[PDB]
Formats: sequence, structure tokens, C-alpha cells
Amino acid sequence: IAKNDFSDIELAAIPFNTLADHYGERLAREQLALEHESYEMGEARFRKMFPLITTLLPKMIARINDWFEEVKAKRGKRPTAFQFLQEIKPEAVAYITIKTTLACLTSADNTTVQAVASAIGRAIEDEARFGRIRDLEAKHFKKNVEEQLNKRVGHVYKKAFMQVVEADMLSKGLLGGEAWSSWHKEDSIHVGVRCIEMLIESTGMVSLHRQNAGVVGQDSETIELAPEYAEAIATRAGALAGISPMFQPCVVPPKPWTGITGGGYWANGRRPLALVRTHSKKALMRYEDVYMPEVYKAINIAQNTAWKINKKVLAVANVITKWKHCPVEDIPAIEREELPMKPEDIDMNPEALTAWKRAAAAVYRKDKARKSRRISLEFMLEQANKFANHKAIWFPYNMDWRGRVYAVSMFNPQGNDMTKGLLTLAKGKPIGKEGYYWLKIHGANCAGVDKVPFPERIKFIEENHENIMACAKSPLENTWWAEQDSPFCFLAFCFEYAGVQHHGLSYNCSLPLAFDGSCSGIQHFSAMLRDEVGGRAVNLLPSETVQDIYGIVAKKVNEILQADAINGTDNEVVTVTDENTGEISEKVKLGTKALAGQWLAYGVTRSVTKRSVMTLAYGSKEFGFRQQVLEDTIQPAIDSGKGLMFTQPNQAAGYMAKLIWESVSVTVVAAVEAMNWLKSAAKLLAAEVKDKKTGEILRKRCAVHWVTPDGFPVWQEYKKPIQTRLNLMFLGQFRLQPTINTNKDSEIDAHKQESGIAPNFVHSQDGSHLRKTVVWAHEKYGIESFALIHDSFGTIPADAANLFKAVRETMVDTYESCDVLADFYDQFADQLHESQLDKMPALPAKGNLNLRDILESDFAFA
DNA sequence: CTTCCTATAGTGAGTCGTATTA
DNA sequence: TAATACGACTCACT
Ligand SMILES: Nc1nc2c(ncn2[C@@H]2O[C@H](COP(=O)(O)OP(=O)(O)OP(=O)(O)O)C[C@H]2O)c(=O)[nH]1
Ligand SMILES: Nc1nc2c(ncn2[C@@H]2O[C@H](COP(=O)(O)OP(=O)(O)OP(=O)(O)O)C[C@H]2O)c(=O)[nH]1
Ligand SMILES: [Mg+2]
Ligand SMILES: [Mg+2]
Repeated sequence: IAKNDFSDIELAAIPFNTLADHYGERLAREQLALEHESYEMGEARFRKMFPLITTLLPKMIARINDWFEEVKAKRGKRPTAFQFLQEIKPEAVAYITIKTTLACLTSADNTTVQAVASAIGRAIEDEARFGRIRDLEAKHFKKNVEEQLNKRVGHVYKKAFMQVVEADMLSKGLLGGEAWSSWHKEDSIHVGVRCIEMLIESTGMVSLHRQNAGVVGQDSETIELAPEYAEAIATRAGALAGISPMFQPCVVPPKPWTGITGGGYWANGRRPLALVRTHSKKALMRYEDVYMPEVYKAINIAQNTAWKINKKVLAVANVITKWKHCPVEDIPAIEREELPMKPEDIDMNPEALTAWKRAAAAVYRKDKARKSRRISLEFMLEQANKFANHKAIWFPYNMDWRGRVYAVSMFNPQGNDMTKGLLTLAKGKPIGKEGYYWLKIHGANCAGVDKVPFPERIKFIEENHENIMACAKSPLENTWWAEQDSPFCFLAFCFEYAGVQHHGLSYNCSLPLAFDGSCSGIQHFSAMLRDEVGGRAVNLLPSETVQDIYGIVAKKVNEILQADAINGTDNEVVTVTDENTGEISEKVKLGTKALAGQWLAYGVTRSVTKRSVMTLAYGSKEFGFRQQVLEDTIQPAIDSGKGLMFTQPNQAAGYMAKLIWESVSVTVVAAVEAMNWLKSAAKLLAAEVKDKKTGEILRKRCAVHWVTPDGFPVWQEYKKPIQTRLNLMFLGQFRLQPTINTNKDSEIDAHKQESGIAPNFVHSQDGSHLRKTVVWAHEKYGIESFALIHDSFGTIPADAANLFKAVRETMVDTYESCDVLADFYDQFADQLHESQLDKMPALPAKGNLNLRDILESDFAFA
């Protein structure tokens, strides 16, 4: 390991020496400096900005040590937070916070004082340790190198995109150790809060508020950034200038993996990376000794995927985002969102002010979301304008306990349209014909044209030619590209399809082409049992037409809608003539007879029968569809004036769900049956056992354990947290008692462990198929670039073909020699359950559909 | 039971009883 | 001595 081997005096030397060694030197320094950028503000970097962080940063810095006095002078006990806040350079303590705080804020969802603090406290610890190493490394990567100019130049402009090396030369000094927080979540809270606390005193940046008090279930405290700053983030460009996510790209090939920790970043002065983001220590420790070469090589290749900033897009990106009315509504405007003032009168509770409590909160619920999506945008935009030039930039990868592959950089190619459109590769090659074709294809996919045969897609392109004959020239005028489902990503194409015609099929192209199936997981299910209609629905079959699984269930459910629209039942009795009004909720259970008549009045298309579908891969039944169909289509409908027919909503919601669950239950029959099967295994395999009365017991609730195709092990270990609260006199005002979970539990939550065993095993696959994919595709068709998004594996226009094919070749080959369902069993037959065994088997019946029919499946790429 | 994972996480004022320090 | 900062416990919560 790193430590125990050499004294910290040099642990910060090896990384730099080795770095400067390959690649270059100029780029070597900027690297660890960059990595450092996620801990403390550059003394020089700062003096260079001569606008926003500039103001907040110092005010905070001061307050930090300034607070250390107030505490040092006082007698009595000292605020715990302090106890470990002192031995830490304040110039960092402040910086972390701002960012880390601004970071969390970018989450329109969880902004609860819990999260932030977690996020802050973590970093602080991430600096508490690696203290000197984080510093001494600087004094080191500061001094020049050992002579040499030529080879020290950095790359000699040699356009060859330097490739990383191997564990060989890799000095044992560059590894990883305990990448898990050593502090107790309890204390980690004291720190952040206190940080936050002092961030408030110093800078008013963000304020804390009591969200929906007295609400025993939805009661919590969150921090909402102050307007001032918010306002100077939509207008004042580069506002977050010096602000950079605690994780940024790299302008050099990343440090290859070979262990549970020790990858992505080089700088041994920071926090190590976890190959598998495990919600625990032990879980990750299991992954130590695995002997799973296929897993590593896979990620190693993905990580070594060089990226370039789409200089053209950016050019317009940061431009329009500052327009009062941007052609992209997906962009949080800069204008202020008013609201319907008090409804004429004042003291009334009919349906006006009664519903006003929910007719006015929309703005109080949206002003919070906008600021989110905006703070986010400004982030991706800074990094862009930041690396805009950088020759090449890599993204480090990680994977959840399930396998799925995530990029570590917050500015990952796995983000929104803006973000993706602003990315591209570099090792491109003269697209040629094969590519040009798919290029025009990718244009359509993005153009929202994914419901038709390729021939009709390409057609779509040639048809809208002149539509681009000016879009790529003066987009600032050609507001057409900003209409397609993904304008940004589309534009990127508009800029290629334009030049490809200015240079010919010789026109090199680095733009990655995206390939996404019809409905992942559901595709894999129909693959491990061969659901005849299943694959045919998830387009997995060599169909001649685009089978919209979502749309089939529409007409399908629509069919049953006409049924109950003729007979069904009838408006059941109210709830009047009774004893003493025991239950007056809904004085009419209505009937399926009039229900269909309401739906047929709304339309019911693929829309409604959408979410409820995919979600099925996560565990969505008729119970769940109620809420979905409601808030997704019913609830909002009426909250817009329409939906004037839905007299009793909740009921109608129970109606469609009903219809829905049916329509699919018989379609993707394999999926459900499979899940129910899985969902059945866990239970009697998760819940402990006892004995013939008395009380004695034997088998202890074993943690889910099985192995993926490529070899990636995995455990569910869905333990049950043991929470508690703290007492914190926040800002000498009140007492903030945080309810937090203790990262030292041991108990396990069966229930969940159950409802999750199935839906997880899914991704585990469609996330494992992927690895094998890229690997095979690497050695098979010598591929290097991969713009994969869990199920959207992409590559250069020329590597399209090999990819488009390779995916199948794996999906098949894999679910062929391998038997997920079966294998899983063998993974516990004896290891897990002992006696009984029975009243649980009932293997799922297989279907007749040779997987080779996939190698030719035109659609359903994934 | 009732929508996976990029992890999470009911709140604050009363009232006390302890180590801990200037 | 006498002043801190807080875990522990317990209610009522629009
Ligand atoms: N694992 C996972 N991936 C998701 C989920 N939602 C979307 N994705 C994938 O990540 C991609 C981008 O996700 P986000 O950046 O989180 O959402 P978004 O698509 O930008 O939505 P919006 O434009 O309205 O901001 C799109 C898709 O490939 C999700 O819940 N889980
Ligand atoms: N794990 C997970 N993945 C999601 C979730 N929502 C979306 N995704 C992933 O991101 C993908 C985005 O799909 P959409 O573009 O929203 O729909 P679609 O099914 O592709 O069909 P279409 O574009 O024609 O409407 C689908 C899926 O693989 C989610 O809640 N959880
Ligand atoms: Mg979203
Ligand atoms: Mg998809």
C-alpha cells in the first residue's frame, strides 16, 4: 500500500516524477494542480482573476480562523466541530464549503441540511487526512524538472494522443488506502454545519429554512441560495468562474485500475477513488480479492477515452443561455416568475383559496427548481469554457455496487443535452460513407425521429437539408436546431453534416454516435427466457417496423377501454342513507362503465402508458401506476384547466393502472414472471429462520450474493440504518437537531432487500453486458472511443458499424453460454438456504426464439 | 408492501447532568 | 469557580 511503505516526504514525489516522465511536463504540472483545485484555492490562481468567488471566499476564510478565537478565548467545553477543524488550513476550509455548498445546491431535489453537511464534512475530512501530502506535493510539483527541453515540451505537438501506461512501471507509491471516511457521520455533521454556519455569517450566499413544519413526514430543513447570488449567476457571466466541481476532467490519460482503490486521478495528495461506490466498508472489502480481469480491462478502456470540447457549440452555448427568452425552454430563464396574487376576496376556503394553497405553491416550488437547473448549467458552462481548448481530456470511471459504469467528473458525457452536445471525441477518422449514413441517422435520433425504419430516417435528413444550410452558418439566427428533442446534440451534428459536405466523405469526424435500445432490462429479461412477444415488443426481434412497447400498451389498454365503455359496470351507489356517516369519503365508487368514458375523453396515447412501463423494470405494479398516471397526466391536466371531466381523479387513476398492469403483464410476460420469481427468492432467502417454537434460530439473514457474466461479483447487503439526532445551536438563534443515519449499523432491511433484488439484477446485467461489450469491441474491431451511458454506447462515425454489431454479438453470446436465472440459484442453493428449499422454486418457463435472431435485429440497438 | 442508483438522513424548545477549560 | 456546548429524553407539531 501507499503508506507503511515510504515516508510522506516522497509519497508526493513519485506521482509527479512519474507523471512528468510520460506525456509531458507542462501538462504534468497543470494536472495535480487541477486535481488540487478540488481542495484549496490557488494563491496565484486567485490573484489572476483581476468575478464572484473572489468576494465570498475571503470573507469566509477570515471568519474561519476568526471563529477559532472566539472559541479559544472562551473557557468551558469547545464545539466538537472545532476539535477537528483547527488542524486544517482555513484557506481550504472556506473554499471547500462555497463550492461544495454550491455543488449540493445544484440538486433541486435534496438540499436538506443533511446532504450539504454530509458533502461538506466529507471534503473537510478529505483534507484532514492527506494534510501535508496535499501540501508537500505542491512544493514538489512546483520546482522544474531535470533539464531537457525537447521531450519536456510536453508532446512536441505530436498529434498521437499520448496513451497511459501499465501497472508495470507504476511505482508501488501510487496506489490507494482506506477510501472510506474514517470519521463518524455524527461528527461529519458538526463540521459541515459549522462550516455552513460560518458561511452564512461571512457570506449570505445561502440561507436555511424550515420546510413544511409540523409535517411529521415531510418536515426537514434545507438551504436555499440567496437571490442576490442567484441573480448574479444568470446575468453575471463567469460568475462561478473560479468555482470548479470537486471533480473535474483531466487533460492527461488517467491512472489505470488494478485495485478496489487507486484509479482515475494520480495526485497521491488527494482522496483515492473507489472502483465500486459501496454504501459500506465491508462490502467494498469483499471486492478486494476478485480475480476479475474482464472487469478492470473494461473500465480501463472506458477511462482511456479521450475527449474534446465542442468549441463550436460552446460558442453558442454560453451565448444563448444569457438571453431573456432562449429558444430552449429546457433552459432556466433569467426573468422573475410572478404568481397569481390573492384570489379576489380574502377569507374563503371553497375551491379557490383551498386549492390556492396548491395554486400558488407552484411558483414557490418552481423558483426553487429553476435556481437548481441554472446553477447546474453555469457549472457545465464554466468547465467548457475552461477546457474549451485543451487538446485532450479524459474522464475517470466508477461503478455502483451493481456494475453500471459512471464517469467521476461531474461534467460527465453522461449528462443533459447541453452537456453532451458540448462533448465530442478526438481520435476521429474520415467518416466516409458508412459513417455519413449513420451520421444522418444520429441526427434523426436526436431530432426525435426514432419511430420509423432507418430508410425513413435518412430520408428525413435529406428532406430538411436547406433547413441546415444556414443553421450551421448563423445559428444565432437559425432558431430551427433548437426545436428537436435534443437541440444541443443535434447542433453538434448540424456542424458535422455541414462540413462533411464541404470536404466530402474524406471529412474526418470525431463526433460520437449514440445507440440506445427500446427498453433496457426488459430487453435482457426477454433474453434470458426468450419471451416471444417480449423481444418483439422491445424491438429485440428483427421486426420490419418500429415496435413502440409504450404505444402497444396504449391501443392495447385503449381496446379494453372501449369494452368498459359499452358495458363494464355502472355508477355504484353513493354513501348517503347509512347509520351515522361512518365514512363520507367519495360518495360514489362510480364504475368502469363511465370511467372509460372519461379516458376516451382525454385521448390516452403512448404518453400515459409510458413511465408505468419502464418502471416495471424497477418494480412498478398497478398500485404504483396510480400515483404516476395521476401526477404524470391526470393531476397536472386538471391543474392546467383541462381534465374538466375527471370528477373523481384518484378512482380514474386506479382504473388506468388496472388496465395498464394488465396490458403489459401478458406482453412482457417474461419480465414480470422473472421479477416475481426473483422477488420471490429473496424473501424466504433474506428473512432469518427460527425453530419449532421455543425461539432458537440457525441461519442468519444472509446478504444477497451472486456473480455477473463478465465476473463482477456483487452483494445487496441492504442493511437497516440506525439513526439519531444531534444538538446544534446554529447561529446562536435556535437549536438544529439533525436526524441522521449512523454509518455503523449492522441490521438488514429484508422488505427492501426484496423489492430490490429483482430490479437491481436487471441493471447488473444491462450494465454488465456493456462492459463485455466495450471489451470485445476493443479487441474484435479494435475500438478505442466509447460514449456509453449505461445503455447508450456510442463511438466515432467510422466505428459505428463495428459497434452497432458488436453489441448484439455480446448480448447474444452472453445470454447464450450463460444462464443468469439458473446460475443465480447455484449461487446459493447450498451457500444460502439449507432445509426447506421447497415452496419457492418453480423455475420460469423458457420460450422459443433463438438469440441469433438478435445479431440481425435492426432496431433495439441496446 | 407498493419508483432502482449516481447513497442516504423529522424538527425545535424544555429540562438536565456531565466533562472541560480560561 | 462558574461558563460552555451537547448528548439524552420528551412532548406538540397547522
Ligand atoms: N441511472 C440513471 N440514469 C438516468 C436517470 N434519468 C436519466 N438518466 C440518464 O442520465 C442522463 C441525463 O440525466 P440527468 O442529467 O440526471 O437528467 P436530464 O435528462 O438532463 O433532464 P432535464 O433535461 O429535464 O434536466 C439521461 C439518461 O441517459 C435515472 O434516474 N437513473
Ligand atoms: N435507472 C433508470 N434509468 C432511467 C430512468 N428514467 C430514464 N432512464 C434511462 O434513461 C433513458 C431515457 O429514456 P427517454 O428518452 O426518457 O424514453 P425512451 O424509452 O428512450 O423512449 P422515447 O425517447 O421514444 O420516448 C431510458 C432509460 O434507459 C429511471 O428512472 N431510472
Ligand atoms: Mg430530470
Ligand atoms: Mg433509452
